[PDB]
Amino acid sequence: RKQVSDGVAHIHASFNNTIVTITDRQGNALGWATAGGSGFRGSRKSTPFAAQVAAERCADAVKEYGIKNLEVMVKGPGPGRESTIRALNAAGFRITNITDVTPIPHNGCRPPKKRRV
Amino acid sequence: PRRRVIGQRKILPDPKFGSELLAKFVNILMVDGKKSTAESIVYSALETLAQRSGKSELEAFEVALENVRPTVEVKSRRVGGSTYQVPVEVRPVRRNALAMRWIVEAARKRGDKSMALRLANELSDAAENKGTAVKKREDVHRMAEANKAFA
Amino acid sequence: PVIKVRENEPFDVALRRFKRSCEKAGVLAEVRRREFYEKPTTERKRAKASAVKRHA
RNA sequence: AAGGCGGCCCCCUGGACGAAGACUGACGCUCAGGUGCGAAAGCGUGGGGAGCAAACAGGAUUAGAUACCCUGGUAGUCCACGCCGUAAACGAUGUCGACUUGGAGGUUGUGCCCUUGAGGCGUGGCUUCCGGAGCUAACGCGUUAAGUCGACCGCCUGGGGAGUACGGCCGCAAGGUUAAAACUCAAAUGAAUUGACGGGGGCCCGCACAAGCGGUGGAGCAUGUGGUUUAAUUCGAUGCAA
RNA sequence: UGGGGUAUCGCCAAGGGAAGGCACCGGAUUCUGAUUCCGGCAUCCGAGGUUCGAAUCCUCGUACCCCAGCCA
RNA sequence: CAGAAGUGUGCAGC
Ligand SMILES: *C(=O)[C@@H](N)CCC(N)=O
Ligand SMILES: [K+]
Ligand SMILES: [K+]
Ligand SMILES: [K+]
Ligand SMILES: [K+]
Ligand SMILES: [K+]
Ligand SMILES: [K+]
Ligand SMILES: [K+]
Ligand SMILES: [K+]
Ligand SMILES: [K+]
Ligand SMILES: [K+]
Ligand SMILES: [Mg+2]
Ligand SMILES: [Mg+2]
Ligand SMILES: [Mg+2]
Ligand SMILES: [Mg+2]
Ligand SMILES: [Mg+2]
Ligand SMILES: [Mg+2]
Ligand SMILES: [Mg+2]
Ligand SMILES: [Mg+2]
Ligand SMILES: [Mg+2]
Ligand SMILES: [Mg+2]
Ligand SMILES: [Mg+2]
Ligand SMILES: [Mg+2]
Ligand SMILES: [Mg+2]
Ligand SMILES: [Mg+2]
Ligand SMILES: [Mg+2]
Ligand SMILES: [Mg+2]
Repeated sequence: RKQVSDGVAHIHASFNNTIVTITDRQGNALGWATAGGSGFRGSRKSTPFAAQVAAERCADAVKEYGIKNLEVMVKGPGPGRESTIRALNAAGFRITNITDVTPIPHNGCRPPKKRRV
Repeated sequence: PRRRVIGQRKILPDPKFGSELLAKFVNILMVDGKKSTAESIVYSALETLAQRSGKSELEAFEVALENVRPTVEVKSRRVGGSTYQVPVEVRPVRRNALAMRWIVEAARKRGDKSMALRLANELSDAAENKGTAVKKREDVHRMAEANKAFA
Repeated sequence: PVIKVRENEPFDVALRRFKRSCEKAGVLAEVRRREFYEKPTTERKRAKASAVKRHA
């Protein structure tokens, strides 16, 4: 189906999971994969290896569109914030730009109370 | 030990084929210090494996051992509140030790009419990439790759 | 933090630059700081103790 | 002044400090009773309600778990105008004045020197850290005194009972404030010292663990013990260390 | 009376050439554990028709819920 | 990630 020359990889990396979404330059999602959906649950769900596997499955998902160049936008603090980028490179996409888009409040709303574990 | 590191004790090569590896195999099959009994069993098994295979004794033994030596093992690694199985690249001397131990313990529990014949059968199966020693190697590799996420 | 990969720039050099850039910007530290609330008394206590330990 | 005060801009407004004089001429200090201000929570009436979150519900954890953790969630948190008047409201240190070796810094004025600078030397305000004499039970304080003195005020008189009862005042209420006695004990307490301990930190040993080999717990029997039995089943050993 | 579901591993749940989980069992891991990982026997409500073969298509037998019928 | 409790009372070393 419709060819796309280049797109953005959005990496959303929390402490609990990693989601990799490919989208066209305009933000229409073309495909996605997640660490939790790749068969890793619990402690393994948030490891850089599981994020690597998620990125690989996402790259395998967009093979229809034939994308060759992409931009990487990384969000959040979790592990696998970087290993996904290595995996995307190994998949053969030309990583053109890298950017961090993590939301920063200028104070803003009150966060939750601290855990007394 | 926590203070020391130990230099290896001197082994003597097997008197008939000149192999220290076969000497280790004998030393593992040996029970109660009955060295000569183990030697007789090993020689009978090796000659019957040789005539089955159309190979020299040490050649058949080596090609069997190749099929069962593991490449990785799983080791318990502690963390400040948890323990994880982690795969570790086992070194060659421990590879040989493991393969010989697995062959011997697999043969020991076979039903065949004599230990020499049990051993010959188990070495044939190992060379044929089959049976209990091989499934032992296999499931070790399965566990390692199942834990690969923590490596 | 933004990185433009130059022509003939090795990808792993681009990763090195990205890592150093985002570290220098303090983004990860700022994210870790904001995940839980901290009473103003606790903020002042930690500041005071940090200053108190900054002595030779 | 204390409680406190943090994007930017405007309007109204208080205090502090420095230079140089001029002016009044003891007009000062402290303060019972009194009066004002006074975090958060809370209360009244009317608004607003993103996020967070008492109460509450469900899931876990556990012997239980009316908690800690997770998913939700109401008052409240915000605004206007009233009330409340308490906090580890702490420098656990009342206000004011004088005197007494130093060092390193911060912040904000100001004088002089070729101003040559990212410079030198002086003179005020406030503030952080060391430390001398001296003081202190000790810890420590140390020109911002807990040093040497003066004025005035507040407060204490063994630990519980008790900052409680009763009465008075105040408050819509919660409660605040003032404030006992009977009874009971021979102590309660502060600082520091030597040990021991810590699900505190660092370092280091031992078949301690790990890596291996062979056993015990199952069977029969030998032998010791417990219990029971008997006229007696002699006595002793009883975690490791019977 | 008609239509549509449901009856498949001990329990919960997929399939014109019987899978997954939860149990149970063996092994690996842990100071005990709890928690994790590898391996394991595994079983279409029912009679017939079709066909090399239907959990599976085609008629019937059975059992229980939904909706709509029903003037001895 | 879980891990609770330890009956009363004494005597030398001047
Ligand atoms: C039975 O129903 C008879 N009595 C009447 C007939 C009818 N009404 O259908
Ligand atoms: K002003
Ligand atoms: K007064
Ligand atoms: K919440
Ligand atoms: K318990
Ligand atoms: K609410
Ligand atoms: K008394
Ligand atoms: K009220
Ligand atoms: K002392
Ligand atoms: K035994
Ligand atoms: K025994
Ligand atoms: Mg309030
Ligand atoms: Mg209100
Ligand atoms: Mg209201
Ligand atoms: Mg909660
Ligand atoms: Mg008070
Ligand atoms: Mg006080
Ligand atoms: Mg001092
Ligand atoms: Mg004084
Ligand atoms: Mg008294
Ligand atoms: Mg009272
Ligand atoms: Mg009263
Ligand atoms: Mg051991
Ligand atoms: Mg026994
Ligand atoms: Mg017994
Ligand atoms: Mg008790
Ligand atoms: Mg006691």
